[PDB]
Order: sequence, then C-alpha cells, then structure tokens
Amino acid sequence: GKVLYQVEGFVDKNNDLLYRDLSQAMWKAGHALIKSLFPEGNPAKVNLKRPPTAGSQFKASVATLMKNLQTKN
Amino acid sequence: DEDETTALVCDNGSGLVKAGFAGDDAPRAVFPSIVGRPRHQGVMVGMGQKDSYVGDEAQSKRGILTLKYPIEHGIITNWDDMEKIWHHTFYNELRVAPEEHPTLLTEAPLNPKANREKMTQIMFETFNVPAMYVAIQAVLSLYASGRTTGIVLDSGDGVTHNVPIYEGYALPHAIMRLDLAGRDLTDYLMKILTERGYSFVTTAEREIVRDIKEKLCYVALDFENEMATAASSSSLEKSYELPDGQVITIGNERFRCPETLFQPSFIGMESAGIHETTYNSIMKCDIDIRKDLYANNVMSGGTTMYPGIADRMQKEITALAPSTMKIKIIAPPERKYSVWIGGSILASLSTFQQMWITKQEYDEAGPSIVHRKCF
Amino acid sequence: DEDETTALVCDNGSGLVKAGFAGDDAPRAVFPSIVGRPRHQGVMVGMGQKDSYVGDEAQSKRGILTLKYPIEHGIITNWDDMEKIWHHTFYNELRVAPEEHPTLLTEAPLNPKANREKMTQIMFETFNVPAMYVAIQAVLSLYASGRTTGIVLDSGDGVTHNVPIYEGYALPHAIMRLDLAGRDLTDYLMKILTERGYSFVTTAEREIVRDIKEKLCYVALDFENEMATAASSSSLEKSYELPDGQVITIGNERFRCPETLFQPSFIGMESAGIHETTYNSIMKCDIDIRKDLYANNVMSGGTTMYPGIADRMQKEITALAPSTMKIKIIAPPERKYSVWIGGSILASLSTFQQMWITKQEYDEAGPSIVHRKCF
Amino acid sequence: FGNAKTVRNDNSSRFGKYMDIEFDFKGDPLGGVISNYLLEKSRVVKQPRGERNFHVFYQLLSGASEELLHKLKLERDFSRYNYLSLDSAKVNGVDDAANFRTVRNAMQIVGFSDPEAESVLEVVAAVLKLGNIEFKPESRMNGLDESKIKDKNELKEICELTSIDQVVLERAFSFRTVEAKQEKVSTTLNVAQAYYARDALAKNLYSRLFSWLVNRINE
Ligand SMILES: Nc1ncnc2c1ncn2[C@@H]1O[C@H](COP(=O)(O)OP(=O)(O)O)[C@@H](O)[C@H]1O
Ligand SMILES: Nc1ncnc2c1ncn2[C@@H]1O[C@H](COP(=O)(O)OP(=O)(O)O)[C@@H](O)[C@H]1O
Ligand SMILES: [Mg+2]
Ligand SMILES: [Mg+2]
Repeated sequence: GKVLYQVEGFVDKNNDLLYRDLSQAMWKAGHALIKSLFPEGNPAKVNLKRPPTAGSQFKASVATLMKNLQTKN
Repeated sequence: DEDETTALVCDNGSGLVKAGFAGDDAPRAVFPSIVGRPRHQGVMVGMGQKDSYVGDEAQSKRGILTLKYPIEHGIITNWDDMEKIWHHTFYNELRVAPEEHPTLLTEAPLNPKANREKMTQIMFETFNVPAMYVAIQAVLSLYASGRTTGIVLDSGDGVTHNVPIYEGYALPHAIMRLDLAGRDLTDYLMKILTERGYSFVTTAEREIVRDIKEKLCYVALDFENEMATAASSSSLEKSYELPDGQVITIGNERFRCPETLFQPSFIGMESAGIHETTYNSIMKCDIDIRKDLYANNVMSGGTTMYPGIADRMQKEITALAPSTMKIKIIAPPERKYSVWIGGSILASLSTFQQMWITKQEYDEAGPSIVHRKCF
Repeated sequence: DEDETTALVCDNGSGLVKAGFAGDDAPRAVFPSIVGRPRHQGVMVGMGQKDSYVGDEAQSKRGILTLKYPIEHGIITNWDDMEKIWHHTFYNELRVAPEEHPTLLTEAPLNPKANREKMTQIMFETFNVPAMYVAIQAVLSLYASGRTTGIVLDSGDGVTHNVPIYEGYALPHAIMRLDLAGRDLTDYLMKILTERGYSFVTTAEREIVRDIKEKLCYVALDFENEMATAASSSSLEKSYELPDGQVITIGNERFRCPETLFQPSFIGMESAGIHETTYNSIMKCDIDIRKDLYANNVMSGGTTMYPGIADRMQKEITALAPSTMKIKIIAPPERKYSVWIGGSILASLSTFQQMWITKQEYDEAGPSIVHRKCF
Repeated sequence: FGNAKTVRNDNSSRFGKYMDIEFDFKGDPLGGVISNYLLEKSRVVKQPRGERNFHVFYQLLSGASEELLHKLKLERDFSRYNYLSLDSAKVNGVDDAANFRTVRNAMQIVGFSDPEAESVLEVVAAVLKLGNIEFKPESRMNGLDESKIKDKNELKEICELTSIDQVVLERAFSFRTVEAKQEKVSTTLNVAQAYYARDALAKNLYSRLFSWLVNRINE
C-alpha cells in the first residue's frame, strides 16, 4: 500500500565518500586489524576508478543477493 | 576486454593529453600531445625505429626528433597526427577498445566548426564509438569546482575563455576568447632567455624551456617593485640544471614570463590582459549577477600554477571592480586536471545519458548533428 | 490539510500580489506579480531550472529572466501566466487548498468585463473554490479606514479610482478611472535617469528603478521652489548603491517622479492630475455630500508612501475647493495593505455570507452571474 | 552488532543473514558459510528519534570494567557522545551489562582469542569514539575554503588507540589528494564534506568490521 517517505536527510545519508587518504591513512595505522579491514589502502595497489555512493552499494547488493538467491531453488 | 560500459573522458585542450574513465578522481593516462618524426636517416640495422613517436615516448627520444604539436590554439591542424594521438591514447596508454565505450571530448568555445564537426566524424567513422559528446572546457572546469554559479578562467596551453555562468545558465554573449596562453609564454621565455645568453632554438630545447617555465616561475604581485628588486640584488637569481650538463641562472626572467600573460604588450599581441578580459566579461553580464561572479571567480585550468597568481588576480580585480565587493579568486590546488575532473563528473551524471550524440542518430542527419544536439 | 472554512482574500490590484486569510491583520503571502522565463539556453546538466519563475523567486534570478507583469493597468493580459501566479499563490506561498475555502478577489471599476467574467471562470473551473466574490479595490480601501463615508483615492500600480461613497451608498456616476499610476512613474523615472546619465533598459533594471522609486523619492510640496532649490545647491543630491557596484546620485529626479502623478503633462498623457480628478469627482456628486467628502478624503492605497503627499494633496485641494471647508486628507500609515485589510474585514462580516457567488449558482446561469449578484 | 530498538520494536533485525549448509554430492554433510547482506550502516552515525543504535555500543559501555574502559578511553555516560542519545539509553526487558558478558563469552565459544576480541573492542571503541570530533571553518588565515578540527584531545586518543600519528589523520579529514602518473597534490575539503568524510569513515569502518567478523566466524 501507500507509504509516506519524509525527504529529510536523503542526500545526507547517500554520502559515502571513503576517499584514498582515509584508506591509506588507516592502512598506515599500526593496528593489524585495521590493516586487515582496508586492503585497498596500500599505495602499491592503484586505488581505482573509485567514487561513492551508498544507494549504488545497496542497489548492487540487492541485485547481487538477488542473483545468488535466484541461482538456487 | 572490458566488462563495463564506462564512458571515456578524453581531454586534449591544446597541449597535454589527459584521459581516463568516467567516475574517477585522477586521469589515468596523462602524456604530452606531441608526435615525433626522425629528421635524419637511420643507420643501425635491426632496431625497430618506426617513423612515429607519440606521447612521452617522444620525450624519451626528443633529441633526434622534430616535435610537432598537432593542435594549435585549440585548433587541430593535422588530422592524421591527431589520429595518431588518439590511436596511442585509446589503444596504448589507456589500453581499452573505443568500440564499447561512449566518449567525452573537449574543445574551446569560439572554435572553427570544422574542428568540432571533423572531430565527430573521426570519432564515429574511424574508432566507431557508440556515443560521443563535445564538452566545453570551461564549463567542465566549473563542474569540478562544485558550483553552479561562477565565471571561469582556465588558460590552457593555447586558449583562455572567461566563460560566465549564472545558476546553471551560461552567458553566451559575454563569452571571451584570448589566444594568449602558455605556449606563447614559452616562446617569450625562450626569447628572453636568448636575451640573457642561453640560446634555445630546437623544439626539444623549446620543451626544455617549457620545463623551466613549469619549475621555476612566479607571478610578481607588484611587477614594478619586483623589477626594481631583480635589478637591485641577486636574491632572485636561481640556478636550474639543464639536462646533460650546463646549469643556468635566471633573474628577472623568472617573473617576466607570466607578466606577459597579465600584460600582452610584452609579446606585442593587441589585447587587454587576463584581468581586464575577466572584468570585461563581467561588465558584459547584467547588473544582478556580478557579486555572484565576484564571490565565485574560478581560476582552475592550466598555466595558473605560478605561485601567488591569485594574489595578483584578486589584487588587480579589486582595483578594477567597485568597492564593497568580495573578490574571491577560487584557486583549488587540484587544477590543471579539473577540466578532466569535470569530465568525470558530467560523464557520470544520471541526466546526461540522453544528451549523447549517438550512432544511428549521427547517421540520420550527418555530421552537422553536433550543431543541434550538443550546443 | 486545513481544519477551517476561513475565506481567502487574494488581492492582485495590478502590481503586487498580497494574499491571506479572513479575519487577519497582516497579509500572509506578499510577493511581486511577475512571471520569469529564461531568455537564453541552459548549460549545466542536472540543475532543475524549470521554465517558470514566479513571485520573489523570480527576483532571486532576475538577471537571467525576462520579467513580465501578467496584469497591466488592472487588466489581465495573459491568462496562463496569471494562472501560474494564482497556482503559486495558493499552492506554494499561502500553502492551502482552494477547494475548501471561499475566495475574495479584487479588481478595478470600469474594468473590461471579460477580466471579471473570465476571472470567475478560472476560479470556479480550474481551482474549484466553493464560493467567490469580485471586490472593488477602493471600497475595501474605505473598509479598512473604519468609515462609511468618504471619497477614496488609492492609486495602485496600474490604476487610480477616486470612488466617492456617502453613508453606505456609493456614487457610480461620479466614479473616475485614470490610467496614470506607479508603473508609468517607474517608466518616467527610468527616462529621466537616462537623462541624468544612468541608462536602465532591462526589465530587471526597470525593477531596480522601481526600487529607487520606493526608497528615495518625495513629493515636492511646492514644485517651483523645490525645482529652483534643486537647481540651486546639492543638498538634494542623494547617493543610492545599486546592486553589484556603481552608486548613483539623484538630484531633481528625486521629486520629479511623483510630480508626474500630480501633473500628467510630463508624461504627455492627457489628463487633469490626481488633485483635479478628486475635485471633479466631488463636483460630480450632489451638493449636500461634499463636506463629508472633504472631512473624509481617503488616500490609502499604493504609490502614496512618498513623504508629504498629504501636504501637497490638502494644500492643492484647499486651493481648489471653496473656503471654510475642512480638507482632511486621511492617510493612515497602514496603507499599501489597506485594500487587503478591507478584504479581511469584509470577508469576516456576518452579513456577507449570502453575497457569495457560489458553485451550483455559478452553474445555474453560467459566468454572467457576476454581473447580477456582485455589482 | 546487528540489532536495534526501533519505534515499533523493542528488538529488530536490521540486516539479512544467509547460511550455506553444504553437503557432499552423494549426500554427506560438509559444512556451511555465513554471509551478511544489507547492513543498515546509516544508523551508526545518526538515528531517528525514539530509536536506538546497534546493541554492541550500549552493551560495551554498560557492561565493561574499569580497566577495559580506561584502555579504550571510553566515558560510560551516554550523554557524552554525538552518536548516542540519553533518551534511548535504557529500556526494560533488556539488560545490556549481562548481555555484554554473554556476547564476549559466546565470542570465546565461537573461538576467538583474548587480544583478538579485545582488538575488536578497540575498533568498536574507535567507531563510537569518532563521534565527538567536530569541525569549524578555517578563516585565520582564510585560504581557501579549508576545514578545521575543533579539538585535538579526542583525536589524539583515537590516534593513540589506533597507533597512528595524529598529523596524518588530521590531514586526512581536511584534504583529499588527487594523484597522477607522476604527481599527487592535496586539495581542501569544505566543512560539510569533512562531516560526511568522518561519518563515512565511521559507518564504513563498522560495516567492514562486521564483514570481517562474519569472515572470521566462517573459519
Ligand atoms: N606547474 C606549472 N607551472 C607553470 N606552468 C605549467 C605548470 N603545469 C603546466 N603548465 C603549463 O600549462 C600548459 C598545459 O595546460 P593544460 O590546461 O593541461 O593544457 P591542455 O589545454 O592540453 O589541457 C603547458 O603549456 C604547461 O607549460
Ligand atoms: N514605500 C514606497 N514608496 C514609494 N512607492 C511605493 C512604496 N511601496 C510601494 N510603492 C509602489 O506602489 C506600487 C504597488 O502598489 P499596490 O497598491 O500595493 O499595488 P496593487 O495594485 O498590486 O495593490 C508599486 O509599483 C510600488 O512601486
Ligand atoms: Mg586545459
Ligand atoms: Mg493597490
């Protein structure tokens, strides 16, 4: 049925900028777990074509989970 | 080869090819826009030694080549040489097939339209791209600034624009195009280094003069007292090691190079300078736009990496514009790349995907379709 | 949305939309009656940038628009544009549904009747109001004065009336309508500022001239000695900062703008002036009314906020009317809003609720019903 | 790590959990693989009112000891965090302090060592601890559109907790670097993009921590 969505904070919550200085910085940090979380923080590994966003991640995640789901019965 | 439909942002303004993918921060393939040709005979049997050297490979062999920029003042002169530059661009440096990717070219406003039209003809007939667009350099320089309102100064290797844009709308009557840019500053710098005593006449030596211009020049905030300072003492004399041997030491030539950009009477080109083409482009706009052009003056292309050019720019426009105005010369240090970055943004928008000049629409109305779809 | 049956008082006389609820002091939505349209192409992809800018939002973007008043001299010219003004009025600024509220329009007397009739047709067919009324501007200007007897001068942006009313009865034969009003004074002020040296030709520049008229004009109680005073010294020269830069300094143009209202030979329009249309509207009335029109002369619409206009008005009518009369020019400083305020009073009376032109009575006799119920 | 009290639930699942039950082709049991999907990470940096963050923050603050919260440099009042409110700090029917020892016990049963799980608590303490960093515009001197941190005492405890030098991360909130084939240069972020950079670092750090948790349980 009809669902009402308040527009407050959509653009605020799509923002998912995780640019290269944060990943290289936390890869530089001495904690081995934080190195284990960000494998792309190595500057020897070229970062890539690498933009945000959040809704692209949730869209590709629903599409990917939908794919792995519908390959089974 | 590629499992994506990512749009290609290829950007030769006039003097430096930068290219890459849509939705990316840094341009992937950056190399100079030169084609090489051996000006004398070969001797060693079994070498390879093809009669073409394009991009930075030509700068590896620039001692034995006649370097030749195929595009001059934003106008493409030799279409075969520019086809070599594009072939090396997509097939060697960027290393991707143009058949599967839309392309986003760039050019100057007030262009001869055979450049735009024949550029679209080469992009569809030779490389067979599915989609194509002819982006304005300065508008993309405003896309990377994160704004929708501002007047744009970029000043590439062969052209400068000062395109004013207010709230998503450009002002096409207030547009400007001055042909004084970094290559003319390179030739003037070569002339005044000949005046000091270092004779540079070869195109490879001209490339060395371009290197000295990039490394060792600043803008001279007040040119008169800086000129008297350079005439006073040797605190401005700086040594630069040339490739293979003899060092140089430049004095007043360190700052008389970009003063030519602010004063074209040194190179004898009849103009008003950068700071008065900005003010004339603002005064050609209407009355209720100008403080939004004063607070958002963008200076984000090439040939602006001279230190303190925002101080000379703001310090001069403040003398030209009336008082109680906030002259904000926006100089984001990511410039020389911001036209590519605006290419990456504009190629990655959702609204842009019905503005592509595409094949089967190119073939419908021929090569003139760019003058009715693009601008 | 709204839990009330409060009547809407919407008031566009000719040049400034003011609207609000019945039984209220201040009008809730006050914005200029302009529609905008971009006179050139857009460039930035992904902006919004609809091809309509109405109200004060158009004045936010007036540098890039062709401003166009949809109603001229109280006569609506473009019905689609006025429908945009009403749509923005009820749905955006006032932010209420017209389906649940009666509406109280305003117009000029001696109107072309297709304005009244098609205005009622748009109010019932498009917005579907339950009730509707076509109020006279000047009579409502006498409702806010708290009187039942007086002659009414309002002088809006496109019309002036001088409607005499005695003891609840108006005098329809002694009514007047002069087409000299504040917009013609704005054009004449633009002409004489072109005479001084400041060239204004754009509609946005015309809006700036309207701003200078609102801020920096007075009435010149004696125009001859004030003219010799302005020719004498620079005690009348006043500087006004234009938007974005250059200041102006006006002299005799500070008071020659409303003297055109008191003397239409400056604008070449064949008339008698405001002060003689009042005296002619009094002399068209009968003999035993006139001292009640002298003691209750109301001057409470727009374009009367010039300082001292009551002194010029009383000082001139005293010269016209015979002696031993008490010329009381009633100028309550709540004017420019008093036609809306009289709308609020008249819409909040108890007797008025059987004078509404309503639906199922509109549909009974068609759109001509306004010429038999309203006046 | 994946539940929150909502407006209409006392306890609600805000992700999808998938389970591989893998058999031999002839029909004998082999194993299984947990896979997480759709972690609502936007709850980490801001909650709608009348709701709750993920339970591990409340259980971590309410259930830990003095030496552990001194090692993590965590105040245990819920008023001293920008990612937590005092209103939903407590409901009835759910006791966070005993459930914390239930989660650490259960984490030991599923098989993690003491400094491993303690390091997980270091990263969770970093995600919660990132919330008290605020920005301000740089205007002394003004050039050009530069973001500034407000205080260093929170940041130096985060950097000491993560064993990183402070000036690298203080650079990393305000500047973004554009590279090339031959060069890289740092341009400024403004005030707002500094806020979304901090929040994106928080929720991405928490989400990738949760995926690493599922990965390490999969062994
Ligand atoms: N750091 C620098 N200092 C001075 N000049 C520079 C610097 N970097 C590049 N340039 C000049 O800018 C020109 C290239 O500008 P760019 O806009 O990249 O050209 P294109 O029009 O090909 O995009 C070259 O002529 C070069 O001399
Ligand atoms: N303070 C002021 N001084 C002089 N003129 C004014 C002032 N305020 C408004 N005006 C003029 O009055 C006109 C609006 O009058 P008004 O009666 O409100 O119009 P409407 O007919 O829309 O009700 C405008 O054209 C404006 O130029
Ligand atoms: Mg360029
Ligand atoms: Mg009026």
